[PDB]
Amino acid sequence: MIIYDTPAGPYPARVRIALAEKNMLSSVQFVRINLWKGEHKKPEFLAKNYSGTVPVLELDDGTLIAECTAITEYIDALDGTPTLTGKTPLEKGVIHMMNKRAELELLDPVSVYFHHATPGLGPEVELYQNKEWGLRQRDKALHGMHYFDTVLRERPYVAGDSFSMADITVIAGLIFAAIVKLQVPEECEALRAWYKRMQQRPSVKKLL
Amino acid sequence: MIIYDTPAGPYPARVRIALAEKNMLSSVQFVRINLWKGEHKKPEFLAKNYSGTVPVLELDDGTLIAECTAITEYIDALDGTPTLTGKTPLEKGVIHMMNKRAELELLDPVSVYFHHATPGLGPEVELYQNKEWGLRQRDKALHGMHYFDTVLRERPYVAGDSFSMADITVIAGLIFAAIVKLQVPEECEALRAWYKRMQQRPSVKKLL
Repeated sequence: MIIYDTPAGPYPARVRIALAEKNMLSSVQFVRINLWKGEHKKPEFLAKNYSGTVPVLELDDGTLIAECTAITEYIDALDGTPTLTGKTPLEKGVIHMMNKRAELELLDPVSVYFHHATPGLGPEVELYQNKEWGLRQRDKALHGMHYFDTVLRERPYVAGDSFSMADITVIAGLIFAAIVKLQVPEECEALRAWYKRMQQRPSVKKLL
Repeated sequence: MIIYDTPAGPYPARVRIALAEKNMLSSVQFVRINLWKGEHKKPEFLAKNYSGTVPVLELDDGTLIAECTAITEYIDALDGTPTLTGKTPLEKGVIHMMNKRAELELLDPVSVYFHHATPGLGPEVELYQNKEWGLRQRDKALHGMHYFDTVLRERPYVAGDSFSMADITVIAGLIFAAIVKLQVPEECEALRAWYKRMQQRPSVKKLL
C-alpha cells in the first residue's frame, strides 16, 4: 500500500494514527506531497484526488481511496476484526456520528480558519480567502471544544467506553488547533484530561 | 425506532431512501421537526442534536444517532446483510470515499448556497449570512456536477457496479439543486441519464 501525504498534516495524522493502531505502519510506503508548493492543487495530484486533499491511499492494483473516514474504514476491515469503526450496528452508528460531529464541529472549522483567516499555506496557495468566514469558523471550533468537553465528562473516549476513529478525529482537531494557536479554554478540563491521556498512546506519541 | 425530520428535506431524503432500500420504513415512526419555525435551532432539539440538523434517529432505549452517514451505517448493519455501505474492505473504502466526496463537492455546497446566498429559511432563521461564500459554494456544486458526470461515464452507479449510500448522497444533492434551481448543465449527459434511472427506483420514486 502507498499513502500520499505530508508527515505533519493534521488530516494525514488521522490515517497515520489509525495505521499504528492497526499495526500496519510497515505495510505502507509513504510518498511526500509538497503542500508548501501547491502540489495538492496541481493536475498530477488532482488525478489521484479530485478534492485535492491528503492523505490518499493507493492499493497495489492501482485503486485510489481518498478521505480519512474512507481510508480508516478500509484498513480497519482488512484484518477482519474492526477496532476503530465498530462491530455492532450501535457501535458503527455511534462512532460514525461522533466522527462526523468531530469533523463538522472541531476539525474542519479549525482547517477553514487556517486557510481563510490566517496566511495559511501562503498567497500563492491560498488564492481565495474569506477572512470573515474563516473567523466565524474559529468561534465554531471553540464551541466544538466546549461540546467535546461535555462528552468527555461522561465518557472516557469520544464515542463511549472504547477508543475509536472518533477519538482520532478529535485528536487531529486538537493538533490543528495547536498549529494555529487556538487555545483550548482552561475550563475544558475533561477535554484537557482526555487529550493528555491520548498523548500517551503509542500510536499518538509516535506521531507527535 | 423514531426519526426526527421534515419530509421534504434533502438531508432527511438520504435516510428515508435508505430506509426504503432496507425495507424498514414501517419500523419507523416519523416525528415532524418544524424547520420553518427554527425548531432545529431551539434548545429542545439541540439536546437531541448539538449540530442542529435533521434527521435524527432515536432508538427504543433512548439512544440518539444523528448525521446521515451514521444513521445509514446503523440501519444497513441491522439485518446483518449490508447492501448500502459495503461488504468487503474495498467496498467500504470506495463507498465511503464517494459518499464523502458527494457531501463535500455537491450536497453540502448546494446547502451552503441555499442558506447563505439565498433567503434560505428566512431572516429569523438565517441570522448570519455570507453571500459571497454562499455564491462560491454554488460554483463548487456546479463543478461537482461535472465531476459526478465523469464518474457516471465509466460506472453505472456512483461507487461502481452496484447501488450504494453514495448514490443516495448524489440523489439528495440533485434534489437540493432542484429546490434552488441550480441547473444541471446540458452537457452532463451521464449524470442526467443516471438521475433519470435513479428516479425510477421505488425508494426514490416514492419519496419524490
